[PDB]
Amino acid sequence: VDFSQNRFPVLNTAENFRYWKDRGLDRLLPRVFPLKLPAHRRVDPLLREYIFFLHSMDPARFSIRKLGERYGLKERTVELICREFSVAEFLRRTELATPYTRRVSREKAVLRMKEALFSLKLGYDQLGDEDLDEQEEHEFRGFRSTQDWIQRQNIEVEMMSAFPLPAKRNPLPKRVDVDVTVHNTSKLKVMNWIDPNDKVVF
Amino acid sequence: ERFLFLDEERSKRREEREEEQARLEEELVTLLQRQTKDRTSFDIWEFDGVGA
Amino acid sequence: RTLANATGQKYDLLVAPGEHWMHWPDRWFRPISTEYARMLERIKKKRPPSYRRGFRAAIDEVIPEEIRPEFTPYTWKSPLQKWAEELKRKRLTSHNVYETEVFLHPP
Amino acid sequence: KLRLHQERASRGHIEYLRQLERPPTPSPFPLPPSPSPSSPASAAAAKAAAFAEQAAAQTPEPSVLVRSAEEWIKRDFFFPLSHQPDTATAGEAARALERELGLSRPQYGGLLQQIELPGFGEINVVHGDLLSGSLAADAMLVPVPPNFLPYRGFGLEVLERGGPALQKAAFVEVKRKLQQREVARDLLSGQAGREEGEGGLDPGDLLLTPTFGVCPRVSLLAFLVTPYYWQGNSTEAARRLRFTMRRALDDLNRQGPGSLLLPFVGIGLYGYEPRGAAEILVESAVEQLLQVDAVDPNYMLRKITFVDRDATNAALLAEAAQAAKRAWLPEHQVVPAPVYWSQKQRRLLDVTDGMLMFCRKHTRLSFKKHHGVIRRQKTHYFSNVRPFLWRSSRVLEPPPLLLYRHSGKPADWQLPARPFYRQGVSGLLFPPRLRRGFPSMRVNSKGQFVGVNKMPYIAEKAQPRL
Amino acid sequence: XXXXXXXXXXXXXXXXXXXXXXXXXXXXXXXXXXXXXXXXXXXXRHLVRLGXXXXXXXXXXXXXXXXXXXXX
Amino acid sequence: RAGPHISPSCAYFFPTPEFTVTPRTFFPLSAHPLIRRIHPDFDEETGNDHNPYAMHKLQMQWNHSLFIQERMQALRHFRNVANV
Amino acid sequence: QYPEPNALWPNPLLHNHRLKPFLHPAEEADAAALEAKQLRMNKHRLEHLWKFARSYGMSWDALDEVYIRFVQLKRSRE
Amino acid sequence: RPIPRIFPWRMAHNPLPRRYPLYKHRTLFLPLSLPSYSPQPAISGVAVAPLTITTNAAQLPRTALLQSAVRQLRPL
Amino acid sequence: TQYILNQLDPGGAGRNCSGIGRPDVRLPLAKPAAPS
Repeated sequence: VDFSQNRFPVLNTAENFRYWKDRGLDRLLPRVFPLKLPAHRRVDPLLREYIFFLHSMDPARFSIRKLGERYGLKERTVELICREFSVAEFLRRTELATPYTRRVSREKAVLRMKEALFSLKLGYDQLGDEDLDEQEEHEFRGFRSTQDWIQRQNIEVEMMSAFPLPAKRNPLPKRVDVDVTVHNTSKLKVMNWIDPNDKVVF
Repeated sequence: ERFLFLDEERSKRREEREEEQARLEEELVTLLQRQTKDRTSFDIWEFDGVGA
Repeated sequence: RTLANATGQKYDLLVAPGEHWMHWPDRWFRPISTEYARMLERIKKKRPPSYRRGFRAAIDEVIPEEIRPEFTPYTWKSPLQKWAEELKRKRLTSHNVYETEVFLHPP
Repeated sequence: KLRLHQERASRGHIEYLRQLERPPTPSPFPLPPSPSPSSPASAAAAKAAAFAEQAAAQTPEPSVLVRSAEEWIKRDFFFPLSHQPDTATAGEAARALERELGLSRPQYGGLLQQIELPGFGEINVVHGDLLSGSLAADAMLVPVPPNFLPYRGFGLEVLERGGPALQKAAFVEVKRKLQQREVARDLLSGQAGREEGEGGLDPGDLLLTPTFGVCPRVSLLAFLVTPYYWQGNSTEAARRLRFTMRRALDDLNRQGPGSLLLPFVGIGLYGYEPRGAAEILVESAVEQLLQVDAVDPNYMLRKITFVDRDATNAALLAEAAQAAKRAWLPEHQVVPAPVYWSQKQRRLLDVTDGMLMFCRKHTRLSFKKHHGVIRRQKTHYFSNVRPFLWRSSRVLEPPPLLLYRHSGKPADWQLPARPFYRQGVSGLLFPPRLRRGFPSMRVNSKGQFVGVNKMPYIAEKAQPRL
Repeated sequence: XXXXXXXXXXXXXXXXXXXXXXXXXXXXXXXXXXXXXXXXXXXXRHLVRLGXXXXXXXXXXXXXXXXXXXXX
Repeated sequence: RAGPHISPSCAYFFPTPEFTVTPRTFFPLSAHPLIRRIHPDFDEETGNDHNPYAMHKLQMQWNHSLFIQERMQALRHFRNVANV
Repeated sequence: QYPEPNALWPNPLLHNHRLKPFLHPAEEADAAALEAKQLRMNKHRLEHLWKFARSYGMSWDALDEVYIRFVQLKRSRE
Repeated sequence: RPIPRIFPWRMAHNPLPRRYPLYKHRTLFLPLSLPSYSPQPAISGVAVAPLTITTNAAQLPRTALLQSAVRQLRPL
Repeated sequence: TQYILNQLDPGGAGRNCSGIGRPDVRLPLAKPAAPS
């Protein structure tokens, strides 16, 4: 079972960092991985209609946050569900287009096919499975996640001591310009250009 | 809400009130499933959107 | 590993800190018999248990057991959540799972 | 309160400064060892370096205009860089502007927020001490674990203060509840057998007891069985608290008390997130005061006061109450300005069949017919990008302006600023010293600020790129 | 007596007779020198004793079960 | 508590002249948040792997510069005791 | 004012119900005064309920049960 | 003619995909790295102190949002 | 023990853990003992 010179049986190791990821000639095997689908397209359409009804009826009592809390979804997912259902209902009731005549992009057509096959195989979910407020979990999320961009280093070289070491110089947040609208009407939009470095503010 | 303490003198139970509510709801549902302008009167009726 | 062994210092990958130098001492995991446990409890001097550092320490030797707490009904669970969880547990524990049928409409 | 465009622009500037401000965090500097592990010269250099670095960490730096270029270069090469550059902070001018605007102008703040539902009651959010601070209430709600034997927290403190009498009363009530549950369970088993022919309290369970002289502001203590946060997902952890608060408030309303003092339920022993818990607490209070569920309303509870001792938690509760006002009260409802104006000019159109002839196309799908690969990079930059760049800083589209739905005037609360960072990096170890802190100005030999005529450098803000 | 021995993050021991004094001292410390966290094994067993006294009928069964589990 | 008095100056380092075992860490202390977090003495409340206030006194105690200054001042006072 | 088209509106039943005036329940001076005061307070409370709420007298759990029964009927038909 | 929108991350090229698979899921990731390297005390009870370098700034966690909210409430 | 448990499954205030080490959670021990 291989050898380790030190005892640290955890999942946070270079060996276990990206677990199951090929590290030899098997990197050239054409493996098939599960396809990703949106939650607002995974949940059942009847659940979508129910959420849309609740929100379009009482957006205060049936808030986006409350709907997501009850049905195990995210606020963005609930918003997308409501927008899509409202668009579809508007089109259907105004008799502008059927669900199979609205011109869409190739990507959205492929997404529709993906969800159709997902429902035919596994069936639509009857409840949401997302999390309302994602957690601070150590996971690989692309090459950008594997390094300290500010320090420009992937490895923290440090000495061994039993006593405190000098603290690291902390970064200072970048002071970038922003535009903040201050007065908008049907004719004119006025926004204040802010320079966060200007010392005399008045 | 309209009546409240005006007609709540008779109401003196909880389970019986729930049963009466159920009976009223059933009656109203059956009625639904069957098939002047004086603001101070009960004869004001606005049939907006009511038709075939 | 080569650099750290040669130098005696820490060369830590940020996605895996302590991977190469962290070693939990074997003095932590030294099992003891019952008689020697009694003798050690007698010889040692007790220390008050600190809640902050002492909490979450009620564990012992474990044996595998299958659980499924994703479908355990509770009072706070909503009716729709209960319905969905019940259907999911029936599907998962069904005897027809692991049945691969290439044809949707079988002969 | 601000009614001037200038005042609201200053408010937005202050908010962005709030975003960008980070208070200083001095740290101890280790004492250099005084056995020498190196040569004596190295040891002396180490001592000097340690003291110099501590001084650099603990001292701030003024703007460029105070000194000359050569002085700054000499300082840069002779001293460790200071941890608090002049560009780091906002400034006394910004602080004074905030004080004048009232945004930031003897231990407890007091009533921080209040929702008034005329005809239904009031929900207050207060920074105050429930126990040591005990302007009136009937029942005080105390969260407890299902076993009712807290090991640390507000529940344990309240039980300790009450003493053996309150402990015995609560235990007697718990025993009665358990016996009733056992009797009901036995009856259920008997009835199951007739048709054929758990354990412990649950979340939302309420126990009312006399105060025994714990909180003179109230005459009743309502111990409530609350959930924990660790179980399952965060959605479950919050569904538990929402269910608990609904049940607790409904039961207390049926009990009768018209005034309630409530701490921040969920936080502390039970490990909830204050930001996510405050919304649930305030929304549950509003819904119960409105009696949304009841078909036969029971208007008994009319005053609910969320009292907290921590400034941060009280402020979070106030923010939740403000959001609740925005959601419920028609006066405080807000809408993006484009939507507001479009709906104000809203019109009903009559679309016929012949008016949609060219709203439909021959192709079922849409895709980009040309790739975005630039044939000549510099020519493209000169012809189609550079001429429209009137500033070298990168700024995003502003967040929409929120207007009150009823009136149309700008809302006192507006969306936060949206800064942009290249590649997502939002920090610099060594920020350059800038002259644009006092733009178009310099300091004359007399010691006074004077104007400067000079063609602006178009690429000044893109060096380094931000 | 009451001894507030401080091995780390100073802690204290209460005997249900000095609980008032312990609370007063904790409040005084929190007012004067904040962030000096003090934790004491105050009233866990103290509440347990009164709970057992109130539930003496079922406390016997609970203690019997606890003894059986400990023996096992 | 019956014997010879100890100098008041001792109170800073040794509030009790009784020998007692002071707990010590067994893993290196880092200045990096992650290496600190993996430490066994890491505290989520404060985020630090030690007590800086107590470690300051420990560093002062284990330092020859302070001790040698104290000893030389004591020697000068002892010499002045020759006059008085 | 009549709400714009949404999930709940237009609604002739609720519209007419709200249109109907505040009828009466069916010494003497005191009884009549108390009845008038209660009618006025009820009108005020009902107006403020209209102000602060767009759906009441129902349980989210009850709506969930209705949805569950509807979907179960669909599944049985399927 | 209106002046065209210029997005500060694709000012000149507009990458788009040109290689199979043409419609795979692409997720925006903005590194958060380590905004501070010093011990961060807990806010109320939440740890706050960082535990990973892989956090995404477009998918901010609970405690980071809590810090962002506390900063906007600081008195200054 | 708590340190190792936290390393294996991070948890605490504001976190969702398995509660394995909690005194008020059931575990599949081989030799049954008092829950404590």
